[PDB]
Order: sequence, then C-alpha cells, then structure tokens
Amino acid sequence: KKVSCQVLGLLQVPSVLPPDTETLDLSGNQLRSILASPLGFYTALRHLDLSTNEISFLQPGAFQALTHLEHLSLAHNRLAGLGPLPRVTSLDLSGNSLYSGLLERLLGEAPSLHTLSLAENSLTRLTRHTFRDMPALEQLDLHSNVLMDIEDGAFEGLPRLTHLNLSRNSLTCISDFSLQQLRVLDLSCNSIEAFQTASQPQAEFQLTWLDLRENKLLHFPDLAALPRLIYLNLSNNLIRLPSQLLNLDLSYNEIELIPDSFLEHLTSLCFLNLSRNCLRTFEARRLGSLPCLMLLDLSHNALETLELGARALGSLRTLLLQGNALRDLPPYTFANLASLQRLNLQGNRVSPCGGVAFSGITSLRSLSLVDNEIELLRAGAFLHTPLTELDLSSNPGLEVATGALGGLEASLEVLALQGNGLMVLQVDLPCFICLKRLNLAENRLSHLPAWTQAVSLEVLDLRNNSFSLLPGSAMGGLETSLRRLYLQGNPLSCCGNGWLAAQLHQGRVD
Amino acid sequence: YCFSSTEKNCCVRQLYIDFRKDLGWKWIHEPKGYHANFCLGPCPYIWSLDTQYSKVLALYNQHNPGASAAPCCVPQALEPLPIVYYVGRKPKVEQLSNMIVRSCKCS
Amino acid sequence: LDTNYCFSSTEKNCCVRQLYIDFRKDLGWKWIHEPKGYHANFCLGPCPYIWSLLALYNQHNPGASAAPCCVPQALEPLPIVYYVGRKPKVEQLSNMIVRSCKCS
Amino acid sequence: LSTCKTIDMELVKRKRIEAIRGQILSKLRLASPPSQGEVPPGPLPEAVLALYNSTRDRVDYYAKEVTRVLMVETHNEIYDKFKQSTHSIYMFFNTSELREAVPEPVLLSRAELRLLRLKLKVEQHVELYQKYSNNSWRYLSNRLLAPSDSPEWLSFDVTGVVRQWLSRGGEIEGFRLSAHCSCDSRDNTLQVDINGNRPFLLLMATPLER
Amino acid sequence: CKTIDMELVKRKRIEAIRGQILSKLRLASPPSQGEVPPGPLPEAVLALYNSTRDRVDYYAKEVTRVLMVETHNEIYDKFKQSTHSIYMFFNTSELREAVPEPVLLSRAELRLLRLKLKVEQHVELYQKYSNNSWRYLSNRLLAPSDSPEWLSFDVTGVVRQWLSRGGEIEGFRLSAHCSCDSRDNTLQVDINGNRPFLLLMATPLERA
Amino acid sequence: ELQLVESGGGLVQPGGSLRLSCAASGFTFDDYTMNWVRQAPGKGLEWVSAIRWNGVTTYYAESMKGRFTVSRDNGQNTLYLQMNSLKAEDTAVYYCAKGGSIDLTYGMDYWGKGTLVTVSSAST
Amino acid sequence: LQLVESGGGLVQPGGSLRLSCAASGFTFDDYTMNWVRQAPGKGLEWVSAIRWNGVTTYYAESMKGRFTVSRDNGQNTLYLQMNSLKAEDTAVYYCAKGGSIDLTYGMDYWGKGTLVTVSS
Amino acid sequence: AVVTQEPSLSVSPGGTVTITCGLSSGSVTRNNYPDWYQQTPGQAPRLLLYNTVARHSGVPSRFSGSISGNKAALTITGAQPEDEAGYYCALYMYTGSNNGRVFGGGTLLTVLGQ
Amino acid sequence: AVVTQEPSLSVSPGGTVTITCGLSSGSVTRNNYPDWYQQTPGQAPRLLLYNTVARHSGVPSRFSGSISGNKAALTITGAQPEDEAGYYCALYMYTGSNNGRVFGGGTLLTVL
Ligand SMILES: *[C@@H]1O[C@H](CO)[C@@H](O[C@@H]2O[C@H](CO)[C@@H](O[C@@H]3O[C@H](CO[C@H]4O[C@H](CO)[C@@H](O)[C@H](O)[C@@H]4O)[C@@H](O)[C@H](O)[C@@H]3O)[C@H](O)[C@H]2NC(C)=O)[C@H](O)[C@H]1NC(C)=O
Ligand SMILES: *[C@@H]1O[C@H](CO)[C@@H](O[C@@H]2O[C@H](CO)[C@@H](O[C@@H]3O[C@H](CO[C@H]4O[C@H](CO)[C@@H](O)[C@H](O)[C@@H]4O)[C@@H](O)[C@H](O)[C@@H]3O)[C@H](O)[C@H]2NC(C)=O)[C@H](O)[C@H]1NC(C)=O
Ligand SMILES: *[C@@H]1O[C@H](CO)[C@@H](O[C@@H]2O[C@H](CO)[C@@H](O)[C@H](O)[C@H]2NC(C)=O)[C@H](O)[C@H]1NC(C)=O
Ligand SMILES: *[C@@H]1O[C@H](CO)[C@@H](O)[C@H](O)[C@H]1NC(C)=O
Ligand SMILES: *[C@@H]1O[C@H](CO)[C@@H](O)[C@H](O)[C@H]1NC(C)=O
Ligand SMILES: *[C@@H]1O[C@H](CO)[C@@H](O)[C@H](O)[C@H]1NC(C)=O
Ligand SMILES: *[C@@H]1O[C@H](CO)[C@@H](O)[C@H](O)[C@H]1NC(C)=O
Ligand SMILES: *[C@@H]1O[C@H](CO)[C@@H](O)[C@H](O)[C@H]1NC(C)=O
Repeated sequence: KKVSCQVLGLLQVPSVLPPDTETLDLSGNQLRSILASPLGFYTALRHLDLSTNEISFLQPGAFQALTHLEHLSLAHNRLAGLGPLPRVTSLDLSGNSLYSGLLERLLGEAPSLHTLSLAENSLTRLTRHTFRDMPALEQLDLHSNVLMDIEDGAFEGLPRLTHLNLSRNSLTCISDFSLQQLRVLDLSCNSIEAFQTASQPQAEFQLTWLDLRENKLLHFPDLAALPRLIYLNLSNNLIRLPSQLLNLDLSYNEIELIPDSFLEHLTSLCFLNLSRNCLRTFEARRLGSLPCLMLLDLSHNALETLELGARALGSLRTLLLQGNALRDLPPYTFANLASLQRLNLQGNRVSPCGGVAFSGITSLRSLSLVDNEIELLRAGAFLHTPLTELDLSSNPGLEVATGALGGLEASLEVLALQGNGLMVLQVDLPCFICLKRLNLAENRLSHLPAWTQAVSLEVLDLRNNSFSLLPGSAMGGLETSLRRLYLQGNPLSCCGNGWLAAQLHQGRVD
Repeated sequence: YCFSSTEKNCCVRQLYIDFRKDLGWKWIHEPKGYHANFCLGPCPYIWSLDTQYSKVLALYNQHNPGASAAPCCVPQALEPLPIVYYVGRKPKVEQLSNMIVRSCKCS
Repeated sequence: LDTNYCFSSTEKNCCVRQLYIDFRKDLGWKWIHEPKGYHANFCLGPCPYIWSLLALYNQHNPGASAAPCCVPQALEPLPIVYYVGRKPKVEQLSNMIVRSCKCS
Repeated sequence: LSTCKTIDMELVKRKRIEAIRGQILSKLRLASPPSQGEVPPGPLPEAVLALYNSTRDRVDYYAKEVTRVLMVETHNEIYDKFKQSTHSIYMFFNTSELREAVPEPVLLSRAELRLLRLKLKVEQHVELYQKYSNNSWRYLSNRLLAPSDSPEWLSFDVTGVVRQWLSRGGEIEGFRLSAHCSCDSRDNTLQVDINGNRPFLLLMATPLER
Repeated sequence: CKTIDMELVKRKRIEAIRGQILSKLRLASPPSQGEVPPGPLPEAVLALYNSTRDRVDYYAKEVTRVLMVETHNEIYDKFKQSTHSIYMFFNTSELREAVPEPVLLSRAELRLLRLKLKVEQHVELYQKYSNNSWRYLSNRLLAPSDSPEWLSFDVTGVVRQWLSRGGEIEGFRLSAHCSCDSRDNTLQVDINGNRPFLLLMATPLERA
Repeated sequence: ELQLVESGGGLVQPGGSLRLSCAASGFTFDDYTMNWVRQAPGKGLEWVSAIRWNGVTTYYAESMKGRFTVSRDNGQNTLYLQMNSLKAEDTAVYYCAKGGSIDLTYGMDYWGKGTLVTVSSAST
Repeated sequence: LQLVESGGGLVQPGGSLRLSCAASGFTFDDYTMNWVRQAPGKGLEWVSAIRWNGVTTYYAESMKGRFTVSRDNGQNTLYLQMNSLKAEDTAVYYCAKGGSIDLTYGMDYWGKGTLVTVSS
Repeated sequence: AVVTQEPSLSVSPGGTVTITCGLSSGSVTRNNYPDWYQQTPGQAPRLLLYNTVARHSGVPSRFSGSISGNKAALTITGAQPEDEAGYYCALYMYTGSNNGRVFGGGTLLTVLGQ
Repeated sequence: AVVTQEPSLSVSPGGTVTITCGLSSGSVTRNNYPDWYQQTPGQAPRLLLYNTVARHSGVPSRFSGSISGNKAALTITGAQPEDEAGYYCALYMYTGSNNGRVFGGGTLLTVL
C-alpha cells in the first residue's frame, strides 16, 4: 500500500502503479499538470505527496474522485481552481507562491481538516474572507510570509484554532488580541514594535506559548490577559523596562533597571536568560521574591552594584555574571542565600576573603574567577566551601599563598589556571585525590609537587611553560589513571629524564 | 496621496513649525515658521524566499530598497533653513543644513 | 564615515562592517556566473542624539525619524553576469555595496 | 490578532517638536535660547534683511554664519586695466573685506559668487575664470543660461578659490565671466548683468566663537 | 551601549540581499541552468563586464556597449582628426539594436581611453548636428597622469535623442578648450582617435 | 535662400541618353547628400539615386542600377544624373533633392521643381 | 627678467636727483612698482610705490612730497625724482617689481641698487 | 522588398487620421528610417517628418509620427482643409545589393470640405 | 606705526626656528600682509614669503609663514649654513597719510 517515488523523476503522473496503494510520495519529480483521469484510478489512496515539482494546472475534479485522500501535500509548485475537500485532514501549501487573493477562490468548503500549512508563500494580507467554512482547524502554519496587516475579525472564522505560526513575517504593530482558543503562537522574526491585548476580557485567554523574539519591541508588553503562558521568548528586541510564567528569555535588550513592582508579580519562573544587556542596578530587596527560579543568567551586563536579599533567592542553580562592572560588595552578599550551586564572576574583579566571602556557602559546586586580577590568594578562600569546579585562569601576577585551597582536597574535580604566570605553585597537587582535570597553560612554572601516590587526573595542560627536566622519581605518580598527556611548548632536554619517553608508549598521549 | 492620509508606508508628512506659537520662542525674528515635516511609516523587514510572487517585489521596492537588516523611515532629500537671530546686540544670519524634509525612504 | 576609517580601526558608533557574500556558499546560487561574490558590507552600531554626545552627523535630522538609526549614505553599484536560457546578460544593480553610513 | 491602523498623530508630533527644538539648540551651539533684553526691538536693518533674502533665494552638522561681500565698484581704478568689454566682464573682490567676513581660511565652508541676470533673449554659454597675479586666468566653471523674460540670481561654486584667497590670496583678486569662445568662431557676451544689485560673494562659514 | 548581535544582523542582511537581487531583476524564481552553454563566457560579454567594473531608479538595468565607427570609415573623410579636435561617430542603428526604444534608456556613457598627459589639459565635448553644427555638451579638466585612464561622459539625453530623432550616423567632437585669447591644440592621445565606445544601461524590453 | 534649379529634361527616342543637371544656391554640397527622385505622370514618387558629400560612393535603385549614373561637381556647385538607354517606362518628372545630412537619412529636405523627361518612339 | 637702475652719486644737502629704472623680461603695464632704500649697514626702508598706470602713487611718511615716483610704459622706464634731498637720505636704492597691480604679493624681484650719498 | 501603403483616405476637418506604411517582408523599425513627404498635385514634394518622429522646420505640430505595430504611422490631429494632398512614406532599407530609400504608393488624403 | 622684530638670533643647523614680526599699535592680520625677504650682505634682498603663507618661486619648503598670536611668524625647519642672512618683514598698513608697506629691523639669522 506504500509506493516510494522519491528517487524516481518523471514528467507526468504514473498510471501503472497498483490502485490499492495508500501512500504515494511523488517528491523530486518534474510534473507540470494534474488530470482527473489518471488520479481517479487510485481511489484507495490515503496519503499523497507531490512536493518539489512544477505543477501549474489543477483540475477541479481531480481531487474530488478520491474520497479517502488525506495528508494532502501540494508543496513547491507553480500554483501562483481547487474544489471542496470532504475528508482531507492535512493540507500543505509551502513554496507555492500563494499571494493575498488566491486563497478565497481556491479554497471552497472543507470542515474536516486538522493541519493547514501556508508557509513559504507570498501572502500580504490576511483578509476576513481568507478563512471560512473550516471550523476544524487546529494547526495553522503561516511562516515565511510577507504579512503586514491582519484585520480584527480575520481569525473569527477559526473558532478552534490553537497553534498559529507567524514566524519570519513583516507583521509590525499589533494592537489587539482576541483568539481565546489559541495555545501556541510564534511571532518570531518580525518587525513588531508594540504588542497590546484586549482590556478586561469576558474569559481568560488560553495562550501557553509565545515567541516575540527578533523584533523591535520597545517595551515589555502587557501580558496580564495571558495567565496560562509558560514560555515567553522576548530576546533580540529593545525592551527598556520602565503569574504562571516559567521560561522567560529577555536577552539582547536595552534593559537598564528592574522595577520593584515588576518583581512583585513575577513568580513561579524556573528558567531565565537575561544575558547581553545593559543593566545598572539589580537588587532583590523584596522578601519572598523569586521563589522557584532554577536558573538565572545575568551575563554580559554592566552591573556595578547588586544587593540580593536574605532568604529570597535560594532555589537558584546556575548563575552567570561575566562582563559586569562590580566595584564593592559586602562579603556576605551570597552567604545569606540558601542553595546556590554554580556561580560565575568572570571579569568582575572579586577579591576572596580570608575566612566577597565564598566559604559561607556549603552548597556551591562550581565557581569561576577568570580575569579578576587577583594578585594574591587568601588561605581561607575555600576553607568551608565544598567546591568541585574552580577556574582562576587569565590572572597574571597572581601569587599563591600556602594553603590557599583549604578544604578542596576531597571535593575539587577540575581546576584551571591558564595564563596565570605562576613562578611557583604552593598547592599540593597530589593530595587532591578527587581532582580529574588540570589546566596550567601559559605559566612560568618550572617545578611541580612530587606525586608520591597515584591520583585520578585525566587531563593535564602544560602549554608555554619552562619545564625542562621531568624526572620520574617525582612526576611518576598517576601513571595508570592518565589518559591524555600534553607536552608541546616545554623546553625539554633531549633524553634528559627518560621516563616521559618510556611512558609515552602506554598511558600517555602527545 | 500620503501627504494628507494615514496610510502605512514611509512617507513625508507636512508639519508647520511656528516659533511664536508652536515653540513659544521670542528670539528668532525671521522666518516666523517653516515646513519641517517628518518621516513616518514603518519599514518592515520583508523576509526573502528563493521563489516568490511578482507582485511582492514591489514590497521590496518600497519596504527594503537598501536591503538593510533593520530598515528605518529616514529622509532622502533635505533642504536647509536660514534663520536670523541676535547674539547680544549683534544680528546674525545663519544657515542650518538639513532641516526641511521633502522626501522619505526606507533604509 | 567611509570604509577606510572602519576597515582598519574600530569605533563605538555605527559604520561599515565587512560582509563578503559568496553566491555558492553564503547564498546558494549557480545562476550568477560573475562575480563569484562581492563585499556588500552593512551599517551597524548605535547613533546617540547629537546633544547627548563627527562625519556621521553631516545629514543628521532627529526631527525626521522617531528614533535615529543609521543608514548607508554612499551605495556603490554592482554588475552581474548571468544566463537567461542560453543568452548571457550583463546587468547593473544600483545601491548594492555599502560604502559609508550616516545617522538619521 | 489585529494590526493597528490608527497612528496617534499628537504623540509623534510632540516628539518631532522636541527633536527639532534640541536640533536647533544643537546646531547653534546654544545651551539656552538667547536673551532679547539686550536687543533693540528694531525692524531688522536693511543689510541683514538683504543677507536673509539673498540666502533664501536659490537657482558639517552645525549652523554656519552667512555673510555677503559686495563686489568692488566699477568706478574704482582697479577696473581701469580690465575694462568691461563685449566678450568679458570682470568682478573683483577686496579680499580684506572677505577676511573681516571670514576671519580664518579654515572656517570657510561654502562660497558662492552671486550674479543677477537680466532679461535674456537667446541661450548664452558663460565661462568663469579666476584672476592670477601674473594677469593669467585659470578656468573655474561653465554655466548654460536658458533665455528668460525675468531677472534671476545665478550662483557659482567658488568655495575652493575663496578659501585660497583667504589663505594665500592677495587684496583685489577677482573673477572674469566671459563668453564661450570656441576654437572655430568668436562669440560675444550678449548677457547683461546689473552694474557690470551688483554681483557679490555669499560666504557660509563656521564662526570662530563656535 | 553595545546591545546588538553581529550574527543576526549579518544573516538578516544576507536574506535581504537575496530578496534585493531577486527583486531588482524582477525575478520570481532563480533562472534554471538547464539550457546554459557547456563552456566559459564569450569574449564580448567578458569585455562588457570588465568595462562595467572599470573605474572612471531601483531595478537592474541591462548593460550593452557599442563601439564607435572605425576611423577608416568614409564618415571620417569629412571630419578629419585635426590637431585641435578628434571626432567619434556612432552608427545609431547599432544603438537601437542595443536599446530598442528611447524611453527604456536609463544612462548613456561615452567612454574614452586617454593614454598619457605630461600637463593638465582642458577638453570639451560637443555633439554633431545634421547641418554640420556642434552644440556644447561638457567640459573636463584632465589632470596629468602617467597611466592610461578611462574617461566617462554622461550623454544620456544625447543618446536618447539619437534613439528617437537621430539619423544613421551621429557623433561627438572632443576638442581642446579654447578661450577668447588664442587657439589651442589637443595634446591628449586616445587609441584609434580599444577605441572609444558607448556604455548604455537601459531597461530590458522583457521587463519594460 | 535655399534653391535647386534643374535642367536637361526633354523628349528623346527610347535607348537614348540625357545629362540632367541641378544647380544649387543657399547651401553647401560639402555638408549634404544629394538625391535624385522621379515621379511618373499620374503615379507616385520613386527614389532614383543618391550620392554622398564627396562622390566616391553612390546608391541606386535596382530598377536603375548600372543603367543610371550620378555625379557631383562641388567646384561647379552642381549635381548630375546621366541616364543612358532609357526604356519606355523611364518618362517622369525628375526631382533634385537636398538631403538632411551626410547620411542617406534625415530625409530629403528641399526639392527642386523637376524636369519632365519624356521617352517615346512615336513621331510628331 | 632683470632690472637696471642708475642715477646714484654725490648730492649736496638739500639737493636734487632723479633715479632711473629700466627692466626687461616682463611688462610694466601688468605690475605695480616699488622703490625701497637701505641705509649703509642698517635695515631696509620702503620708499614708494606706483600702480600699473601711474596716475596714483604711495609714499612713506618720512619722505612724502620730497620724492616723486613716475613711470613711462612706452620705453619701460621708471623714475624717482628726489627734490629737497636732506642729509639723512644717503642709502642704496633698489627698484623692485611687485607681484600684482597692488601693494600686495610682495616685491617679486629686486634690482642691484644705486648708492646715493649726500654730503658736502 | 516593396513598401506597401494603403491607397486613399478620407478624414473630416478637425478629425484625426492615421497613415501607415509597411514592409511586405519584414517589420518597420526606426532603423528603417521613415520619411513622410506631402505633395500637392502639381507641386514639388515637401518633407513633413524625418527619423520617425522629427518634424521638418515649418511643419505644423499637428503632424506626428511613430512606429505602430509593424508599420510606420503618420498621424494628423485636427486635419485642416489644406492638408488634402498625396502623402508618401520613404523607408531606408537594403535593397538588392546596396542601401537605399523606397517610396510606397502614397495616400491621396482628401479632406471632406463639402 | 613702527614694525618690531627681535634684533638678532641664532639657530643650530637642522633645527626649527621662528622669526617674528609685529606692530607696536594693534595686531597683525592677513590684511596686514606680511612679506618675508632674505638678504645676504652685499646682495639685493630676495622674496621668500607673501600673503602670510605663499612661498616665492624657488624658495625651499623649509620656510613657512603663519600668524602666531598677535604677530606674524616665519618658521624655518632644518636650517642650513646658507640661511645665515638678514630677514626682513614688510607689513601693509595705513601708514600716516596714505596706505602702503613698511619694513622692520631685520634679524641677522646666524646658523651656529
Ligand atoms: C549601421 O549598422 C547597420 C546594421 O547594424 C548596417 O546595415 C547593414 O548594411 C550592410 C551593407 O551596408 C548589410 O550587409 C548586406 O547584408 C545582406 C543581407 O541583409 C539582409 O539580412 C539582414 C540580417 O537579417 C537584414 O537586417 C537586412 O535588412 C537584409 O534583409 C547581404 O546581401 C550582404 O551580405 C550585404 O553585405 C547588412 O545586412 C546590414 N545590416 C542590417 C540592416 O541589420 C549599416 O550599413 C550601418 N551603417 C553604416 C554607415 O555603416
Ligand atoms: C579693502 O578693504 C580695506 C578694509 O575693508 C580697506 O582699508 C581701508 O583703507 C582706508 C585708506 O583709504 C582706511 O581709511 C583710513 O583709516 C585710518 C584708520 O586706520 C586704522 O588702521 C590702521 C591699520 O590698518 C592703523 O595703522 C591706524 O592707526 C588706524 O588704527 C583713518 O585714520 C584715516 O583717516 C582713513 O580714514 C580704512 O580705515 C581702511 N579700513 C580699515 C577697516 O582699516 C582697503 O583700502 C580696501 N582696498 C582698496 C583697494 O580700497
Ligand atoms: C514556526 O516556524 C518556524 C519556521 O522558521 C520554525 O523554526 C524552524 O524550526 C525548525 C524545526 O523546528 C528548525 O530546523 C529551523 O532552524 C527553525 N528556523 C527558525 C528560523 O527558527 C519554528 O520551530 C515553528 N514553531 C513552532 C512552534 O512550530
Ligand atoms: C529564544 O530565542 C533565541 C533567539 O533570539 C534563542 O537563541 C533561544 O534559544 C530561545 N530560547 C529557547 C529557550 O530556546
Ligand atoms: C535560554 O534558556 C534555556 C533554558 O533551558 C536554554 O536551553 C537556552 O539555551 C537559553 N538560550 C540562551 C540564548 O541563553
Ligand atoms: C602665472 O603664475 C601661475 C602661478 O600659479 C603659474 O601657474 C603660471 O604658469 C604663470 N603664468 C605665466 C605666464 O607666467
Ligand atoms: C577582464 O579582466 C580580467 C582581469 O581581471 C582579464 O583576465 C580578462 O581577460 C578581461 N576580459 C577581456 C575580455 O579582456
Ligand atoms: C542647425 O540645426 C539646428 C537644429 O536644432 C538648429 O538649432 C541650428 O540653428 C542650425 N544651424 C544652422 C547654422 O542652420
């Protein structure tokens, strides 16, 4: 009942195929016309596919002879006529160059379709008379169109429309929303500058998905009439900020301040990206704010001061704050918070305390302090912090004190010290049994602690160092757990030690 | 056409400025007012397909002629305005370039 | 500000940024025989109001557009050679290569 | 979903009002509008009105002062050597007056030589030349004047040579407007300009105060 | 501040360029390459593209070059290349075979190849009349240069009138600029008095 | 002014020869093409011949090519059409026409009065 | 293009003298003409000027009236008749070709100069 | 090739009339330069139109010319009663072995004076 | 008025020096056209600069004129031993009854 003609390329509809065939795929062909006489011979057809063609003529009675036709795919034809479709559930009209004005004459009566796809066409206006006599639609696909205007009653002929894709359009201003049955809306890649909804609706809306990304929205739109929304992408717009939302993407905007009242009604969010903005002040002074935020991204902003409240932002897991311009912070800025897991402070010049203090959090797992210009490291920087991932890379002139890593022996897994330029390391590497990967590229290190006992190290980086002699009496540890070894860039003498050449055969790499 | 109609395209709109009334100024003596005008009308970025209708290339024509990523309705031809005003007790004639908008284009 | 100032030196406001369009790789075309591609460039960056602060503001007019973006000022043409059926055709498209930007 | 079709005219109107107010105060390099207390409330003098009427008629960001310099009287002995003939007219400018007009050659931005053409019956081709020290002339420009029954002002773009006059120029340097004498036939200037009012020089320059 | 993304602006510019190329050519679809010749470009088309690329509305204008009538032709017996002037005559029938209707012409460019100049030379372009008269067209002050340069004259109205009201042979005279003091001679050298041509950009008849 | 006078027309036997002359004043032959046209009595005009400003290249009708010759004397400021071996259908009023330019284009601006050339073997 | 001057010599106090200046290589009708003097061992002193025709003249204040400058363009000659010459007028006198028809553009070329000595 | 031209036409005074001349084998282009001449019976022909559109000096502005379809058309708008004459079209082509002009049988355009 | 220069100066060869010329009464402008002449002793003076900027034909590009403050300046960059000579300034102003030129006491520039 299935005949595949995707590889086969022909010029007309075949007539030698068995009639009982239910699924026909005539993609990749060069048909130019459809006639009723060859098409009605396959009455038992259930699915028909004819995409990537050049069909320019459609007989009105060609599709009428197939009562069991379904999944109609008229994609990619020179259609720039059709009769009623009694039992077709799926329609696809992608790449057929439908302009605003052909759909009224082409579409007759069809109250039994589920999916209609008018994608990749040249539709300019969605007139009220474009959609009619089709109250069964549930999937409307209108992306890659050239729509600028939609009338107030254009979608009134679709009482059960739930998913609507209007991506890659030119829809500009939108001032009224009156689609109660809509569930999914995709207004991405448009020129929308304003998004206003109805005021005091009779019934609450049912929208649960909304893209407003890649637009020109100057303000955060008023979505108080959309209580069922769970995902909201507002990225790549120009929001300058003057109940059941979960995902919010406010990236690539001109957000300079966060209003307190805007934080009053913002609750139950789980995911949040607010990266690559120009924020000034971010203080969570209100009690009970941000109850269940599982992620919060504040990277690539210009925050100079932040004052997070006590026992307010406690459920956060992943935090990024790279690129900010912080000057002075209290040492207990992060101590009052409950269960931070991953903290990023790259390019913020945050000075650890001796015990901003980081040892006050017993739930922290990853911390990065790249390019913080730390001249000298405190001994009690991580005395009580069970950190597993540490990144103090790109810190020239850094001096490592004795016992700088206090209680990281049984917790630290990966450590990165790239570009630090350490002349000597005071950290006893072998006793870190839980360490797995190490980065020491671009440094002035000439000697390393003696590995008396084997460790669980897997990645060791030694770029641009001054290691000339590496005897096996000290470095010879962890010879069985080593998987990747790197030795380029070191001025190693020819056959100066002999252990590296012996271990290069097994348990080491180039 | 679009000089006295609210149609949605990048057009110049006539706007007369009266320094005595519109701005309440008492230091400019001549001219008492001028046609400043303003560009108005959204220039939507018309997304492109390899195959498209022939009646939509006009939407390219007066919606994205320069093929910019973020087009604006910006003036194309401007006309300078001369003014006369007094500095201290000395009169002065100055010529301010690019004041009178007479054509707007999407760009 | 033409291409000479921004092709070698970075600058905070908007100007011409490089963009070489290749008809095979960047666009996907076998019908444009010549050229293989061209430096279209684009205008990118901000333009503050002049009282909030140059060659960019030579044709500036805050009272014309609602918000002053910046648009190309000099737009060099592009000639192409392409086959229609079997006949070669050389055609000149105007305003195809961005050369200088200006706030407006 | 309903795309808006009503554009609020008053909001954009006030936005452009504020924008042009800022623009006027920005090109004039003024933080505040000036004070009329130190202004005699006089109908503007005839010279300033002549300036404004000349710069209104037709043929950098900031505002630029406009000053006219009247071409030296034909009765002066400068024109005794260069007599107004049937093939050429001479327009000499006292460059000192150009320098009290524009104090610095760098400040000059645009200079136009202004003539007032009377009624013309046949289309006339004219050439404008600049006087050198050694009684030679460099070609500057060509204008084709279509015939008309009304006097009209004519502008010649002479910004570069006027800047050269301000920097390196002499005292009484000037221009010559001749008929286009081709290599085959001699021609005459049937064109009649007033007083050989008289031609002048309009200078748009950046003031030294701003 | 910095709040724009490079990649999105770049890709939007790419798609806008695609739309612009398809729309300026009035192309609904990209041309199919089924009926292309199986070889490289001909010499005439390559020379035309080179001349269009050389340094001297909205839709695409078809470009066609028409070389001037060769200096050995009878027409130059009456108009000999004197010391003070050179003559360049064009067969307007070729111009109409290039541009079928006068209204379609968008710009016409008289192109010259000046060889070398030790001193700057003021030259002037005239067009020819039927009654052996010459009307002034333009004036250029050629600066001295040690390399051959391609000179451009905007003769759009002249060639449009030739397409409408012109005879078989219509042309120009390039003469050294004379004043009311004395007479001069043409010291610039152009090839064949290759030879100067006319670059015409006109709206194609199919897209008219 | 602008004047072309013609002479040489008359009555001859068939197969004879004439030398039609056209003297002009008011313009220069050095700038203009010169044309000979004929009009048979009661019928329409018929272009006969043309000659450019110098006289080295000439154009003819193919009912007349070889049988007719055209020449110019710019020094004498005159134009000649020498007709040899006239058939019966060669009787016509011949017109001397100035041309608009050096080409065979720009039309035939000013025409002469013409000479009525008659060919007939019939006696008086 | 050269200038030759003559007439210098010994003059009694309160005397009379007529300097002469003749040039070649250019035209007197095109340029103004200047007289400069330089005391022996001291600085230059601009004496006088005359424009292209010769009807209007310019003089220094210390010697105006006592000096009469004149031209004759027919034979390209130039004169500075010094009447009521005093005891402080001894100097080398240079006849100079100016740069234009006015006192501007500088004395473009200078002559060798003639010594005028006043003494008893 | 022969230049076909329609034999005779009648136009009311003040009306608009069109005279067409064509090739039997080919189409009249501007390269086949049409020249329109007017002949009063007994007088020398007068040039009206040259180079398909251009009017000779002295010819009224009511005479115009164009290329209509595949023929050359002379249009008289507001036919004055002194426009009754023989109208001839001379087309520049390549006959036989050389270039030359060919006349068509002109229209005896008669204006219905009474 | 009286034109004032410095009596004399010295410059090392290859350096940059500035000879300066002023009025006692008021300022100099370009309207008070400074002409700069050079005179080797026993030789007629030679014009160097006119109209505040322009060099005479044959004058090397070392000499450059300008208006510095209230006075007119001739700057020599990269001096050479043949530049040791008397430099004079001619200012065009209204001198007394008529308007004309006036000279100043020239600077005997001596290259070290
Ligand atoms: C200006 O260019 C014109 C063309 O661009 C020139 O017209 C050409 O004139 C020559 C002779 O002077 C002709 O050569 C003759 O060709 C005929 C056959 O011609 C027929 O076929 C062509 C092409 O289909 C058609 O256009 C003609 O009307 C004829 O129907 C042969 O018998 C000989 O080979 C003879 O050489 C050209 O055919 C003709 N080309 C045309 C009319 O397109 C014109 O001469 C040029 N003017 C000057 C002053 O040089
Ligand atoms: C070109 O324009 C110039 C100014 O626009 C003209 O200069 C004018 O020349 C006349 C001479 O006929 C002067 O009239 C005299 O002025 C003095 C005052 O001079 C004051 O300035 C000089 C410095 O230049 C200074 O040395 C004096 O002490 C003064 O302080 C009066 O005292 C006389 O009585 C007489 O009126 C003009 O003053 C002068 N203009 C200016 C603004 O100074 C020049 O003549 C014009 N060119 C031509 C060829 O005419
Ligand atoms: C709405 O349509 C757009 C069409 O662009 C969809 O976006 C594309 O989705 C496919 C598969 O999900 C990706 O391969 C493309 O890269 C996407 N393109 C762009 C430009 O985003 C979008 O997924 C659709 N939305 C819904 C909810 O179906
Ligand atoms: C939101 O849109 C941006 C594009 O602007 C995209 O990068 C991001 O992945 C989207 N958010 C989610 C959760 O996919
Ligand atoms: C936005 O957040 C979601 C949360 O899962 C993540 O998948 C996505 O990659 C983020 N996009 C950007 C652009 O940060
Ligand atoms: C006159 O001086 C100018 C200075 O620019 C020079 O170019 C020109 O050749 C000179 N002419 C004569 C005849 O000396
Ligand atoms: C066009 O120029 C190229 C060099 O860029 C050259 O290789 C080619 O031969 C030229 N074409 C012709 C027809 O001369
Ligand atoms: C030549 O013809 C043109 C046609 O435009 C006319 O303007 C000009 O006066 C004529 N010249 C002569 C000398 O007849």
